[PDB]
Amino acid sequence: HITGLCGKKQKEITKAIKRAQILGFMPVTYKDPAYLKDPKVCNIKYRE
Amino acid sequence: ANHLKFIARTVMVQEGNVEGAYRTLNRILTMDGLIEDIKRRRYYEKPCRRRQRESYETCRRIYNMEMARKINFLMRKNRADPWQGC
Amino acid sequence: SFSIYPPIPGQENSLRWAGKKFEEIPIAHIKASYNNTQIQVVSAAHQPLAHASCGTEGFRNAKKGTGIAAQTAGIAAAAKATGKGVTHVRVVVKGLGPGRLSAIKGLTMGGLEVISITDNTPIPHNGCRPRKARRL
Amino acid sequence: AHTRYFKGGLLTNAPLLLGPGVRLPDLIIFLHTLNNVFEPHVAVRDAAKMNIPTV
Amino acid sequence: ATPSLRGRLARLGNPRRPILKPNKPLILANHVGERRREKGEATCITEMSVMMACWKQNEFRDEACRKEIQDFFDCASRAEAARKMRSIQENLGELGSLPPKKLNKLLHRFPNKPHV
Amino acid sequence: SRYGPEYKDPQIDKEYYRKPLAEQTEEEKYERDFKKTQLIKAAPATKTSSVFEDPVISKFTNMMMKGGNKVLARSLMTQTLEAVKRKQFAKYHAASAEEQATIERNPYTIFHQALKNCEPVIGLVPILKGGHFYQVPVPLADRRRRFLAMKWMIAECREKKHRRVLMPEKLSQELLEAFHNQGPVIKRKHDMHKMAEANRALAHYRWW
RNA sequence: AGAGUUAAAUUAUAACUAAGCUGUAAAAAGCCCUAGUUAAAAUAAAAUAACCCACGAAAGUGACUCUAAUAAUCCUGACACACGAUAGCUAGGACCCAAACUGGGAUUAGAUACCCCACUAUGCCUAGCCCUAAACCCAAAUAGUUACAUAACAAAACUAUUCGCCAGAGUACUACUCGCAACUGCCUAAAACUCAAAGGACUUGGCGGUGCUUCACAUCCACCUAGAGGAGCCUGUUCUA
Ligand SMILES: [Mg+2]
Ligand SMILES: [Mg+2]
Ligand SMILES: [Mg+2]
Ligand SMILES: [Mg+2]
Ligand SMILES: [Mg+2]
Ligand SMILES: [Mg+2]
Ligand SMILES: [Mg+2]
Ligand SMILES: [Mg+2]
Ligand SMILES: [Mg+2]
Ligand SMILES: [Mg+2]
Ligand SMILES: [Mg+2]
Ligand SMILES: [Mg+2]
Ligand SMILES: [Mg+2]
Ligand SMILES: [Mg+2]
Ligand SMILES: [Mg+2]
Ligand SMILES: [Mg+2]
Ligand SMILES: [Mg+2]
Ligand SMILES: [Mg+2]
Ligand SMILES: [Mg+2]
Ligand SMILES: [Mg+2]
Ligand SMILES: [Mg+2]
Ligand SMILES: [Mg+2]
Ligand SMILES: [Mg+2]
Ligand SMILES: [Mg+2]
Ligand SMILES: [Mg+2]
Ligand SMILES: [Mg+2]
Ligand SMILES: [Mg+2]
Ligand SMILES: [Mg+2]
Ligand SMILES: [Mg+2]
Ligand SMILES: [Mg+2]
Ligand SMILES: [Mg+2]
Ligand SMILES: [Mg+2]
Ligand SMILES: [Mg+2]
Ligand SMILES: [Mg+2]
Ligand SMILES: [Mg+2]
Ligand SMILES: [Mg+2]
Ligand SMILES: [Mg+2]
Ligand SMILES: [Mg+2]
Ligand SMILES: [Mg+2]
Ligand SMILES: [Mg+2]
Ligand SMILES: [Mg+2]
Ligand SMILES: [Mg+2]
Ligand SMILES: [Mg+2]
Ligand SMILES: [Mg+2]
Ligand SMILES: [Mg+2]
Repeated sequence: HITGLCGKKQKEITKAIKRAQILGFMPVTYKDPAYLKDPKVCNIKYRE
Repeated sequence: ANHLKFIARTVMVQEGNVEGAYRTLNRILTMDGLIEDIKRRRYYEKPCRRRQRESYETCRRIYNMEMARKINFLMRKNRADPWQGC
Repeated sequence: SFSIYPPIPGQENSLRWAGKKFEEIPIAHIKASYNNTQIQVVSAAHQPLAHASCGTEGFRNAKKGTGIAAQTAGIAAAAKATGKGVTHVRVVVKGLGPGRLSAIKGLTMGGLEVISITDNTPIPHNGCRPRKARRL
Repeated sequence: AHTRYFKGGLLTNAPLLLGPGVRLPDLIIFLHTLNNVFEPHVAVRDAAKMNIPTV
Repeated sequence: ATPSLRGRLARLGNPRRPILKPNKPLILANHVGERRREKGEATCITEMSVMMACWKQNEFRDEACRKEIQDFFDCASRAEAARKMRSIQENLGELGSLPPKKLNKLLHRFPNKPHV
Repeated sequence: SRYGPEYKDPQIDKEYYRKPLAEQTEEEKYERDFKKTQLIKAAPATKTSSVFEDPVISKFTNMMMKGGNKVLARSLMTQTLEAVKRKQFAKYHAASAEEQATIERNPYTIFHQALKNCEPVIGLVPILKGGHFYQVPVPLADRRRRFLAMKWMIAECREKKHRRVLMPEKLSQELLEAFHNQGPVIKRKHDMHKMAEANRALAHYRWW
């Protein structure tokens, strides 16, 4: 409901996130600082 | 604990107002359903007791979305009526 | 684009309170438990400069859980920390409890400054089995 | 013409509603088969019950 | 987006096995849930314990501190004004939505059809 | 309550009516007042437009009454204002010029200063939780506390004087000792505040 | 089904700091070889993704990677054959956490419980059993159709081919039998006796120490005033006389 992807692409995104985390490509507990300023895909507005 | 500290769930005050900051924070942790999970992991819940909660929550969200939906779709006809006292 | 909250460990950013980098500013560890709140202000080098509890504050088994006692440990903690010369604090709140907001305003109320608020709450990704729920 | 809220027993119970004895419409004509809650309008069923033709 | 109602429930046609077990049938009900009245907090506590500090240090002479007291009574007056205003505030609703009555006439204009 | 809801209260003050021409919203207000055909209450017999009545004195007087005697209470109040007045004369004529600048010989401002000083700031209400009654700190509205002070004064001087001691004398004593904060009335006020502090945590029990 | 791997947490155990820490509606007990912070393996368990609806015959299966791998040119089918959650048994390991039990503490007329504190078998791995669940989606399998049609409710109503099962209620997941690595077990399963019912759904009330809204105006709480219950005496009951 946020990303807005098909089932396939969501599942691949997720399997991918996990696989990037345990092998050591990506941090688990936060977004990497470098990428905080990237383009914004999602529909979440945190700050109001 | 093995990740770099202070990068996780951090918000820094701007213009010295602490209260509003803590508010933004709690809004976040609530956005992700972290508060929920904390209050939930205070105690255990057996798996049965869990699937019950799941289904209930889902039915409730369906009814909600639907209700909100008929509400907002009907929002047009709530204006002052044309034909009154025919 | 002003005051983006997460200052990076990289040196790309220069912002100084009391001249010190964000990394040099002494921490305040606030544990808020359903039954208690205890504040410890520590150096960036992790040597404790202050410790104050609701039970070290003059309260007892029940009311020590309350928010009044949280702002109360807040003030005396901020004063014993002030005496050793700490102006600023970046805060980390361990636990979701009665004394969270109360002690966090209670620090600034005892004449201490707050800059960062982060949350370190234990969040099992499914580690240990928590104790049984209570009605049973 | 009856264009208005339709009192439930109008055709079914005429003598009490309309008068001590009364003659009833020989022909009903509907410009809509619905009432504002989108149900079949009563008078369909009622006329049908009352041996009256309807157009 | 609405969570799919496809294949979830237990029916005689269903090849799969139940996802959702509904407590009550899922139908949009004609009425709407009424306004849920909010609870109260403990108001003015800050000036309360501020003045408690003021008294435990001053040996309980009120004359020693005029200020804490006055801010405490200004706070109590703010809370009373807040209670009267929250009583006459019934026009509140959700502010951008409608009060439950108007919703209910609105829906009893366009009901949902279980029957026929 | 022989009056319907229709009957508005009498405004007994002479000064409001005598000087109408400088106020716009007030001219509008008492115009809307008497133009509406408002049935207006018969003004009370106890209240008078007299320049010598203080509704504070009025209510302490009333609160001191027993049975149907307005007379006996009006007299005991006369004798108390009298005892305070003449006693302040006795303290004034035995003193030195500095203290002849300091001392207050007005029993009226001594009364208002005896009640303003005796007034407890917070007061306790019992709340039932988990089967226990806790006394919790409550912020109080002005009038309740006014009542509190007056009642305490009356109660004390009815209670703790010896049988030869007259009422107005004792009340003059406690009025004067309340002026300077050293009488048992402010002791009750201070025990109110001490008990208000010991339990202050429980103020989180307060839902209003 | 293997083989390897570990992200957050927890804990050993050290170093600083504080004397308290834990716990409930409220308290005690308990621990102060305790708590906070900083460090850290082993075991266990697998946030979020999931508002998804895949896989497996069912039980089941949602941390990571790879190897092996999902019967049948496909109707039905047993007491035969192979499976089967939890708990349980046997032997060998494991033990952060949880926890029957037991022991303290409260709660109480009592509390063998609800509430707190410990702590064990026990959940975990390897081999072997035990073969039971509300093992339920209480809806048999395989073709079909939406034609006829509403006992009631609920998952609308039916044909066709099957296989399993049901002859009042108890007695009874019982007594006897047979078989089974069980020997307080499982399976299969009666009768004497007793009753005139037992049951499914439903309707109206009444009630609910259920939830929600709005109230009580001398009225429940908060608040105001004056009394009763103690004394003498008047008068009415109740016992004795
Ligand atoms: Mg650590
Ligand atoms: Mg780790
Ligand atoms: Mg969820
Ligand atoms: Mg999980
Ligand atoms: Mg049970
Ligand atoms: Mg399947
Ligand atoms: Mg149900
Ligand atoms: Mg294995
Ligand atoms: Mg540790
Ligand atoms: Mg509690
Ligand atoms: Mg003890
Ligand atoms: Mg989930
Ligand atoms: Mg599923
Ligand atoms: Mg293969
Ligand atoms: Mg196959
Ligand atoms: Mg098949
Ligand atoms: Mg077959
Ligand atoms: Mg088994
Ligand atoms: Mg076992
Ligand atoms: Mg063993
Ligand atoms: Mg063990
Ligand atoms: Mg070990
Ligand atoms: Mg343990
Ligand atoms: Mg016991
Ligand atoms: Mg009892
Ligand atoms: Mg109970
Ligand atoms: Mg242990
Ligand atoms: Mg197992
Ligand atoms: Mg099952
Ligand atoms: Mg079921
Ligand atoms: Mg199932
Ligand atoms: Mg069955
Ligand atoms: Mg049955
Ligand atoms: Mg079959
Ligand atoms: Mg057919
Ligand atoms: Mg019927
Ligand atoms: Mg039989
Ligand atoms: Mg059985
Ligand atoms: Mg048997
Ligand atoms: Mg056999
Ligand atoms: Mg009464
Ligand atoms: Mg009553
Ligand atoms: Mg009496
Ligand atoms: Mg008596
Ligand atoms: Mg007799």
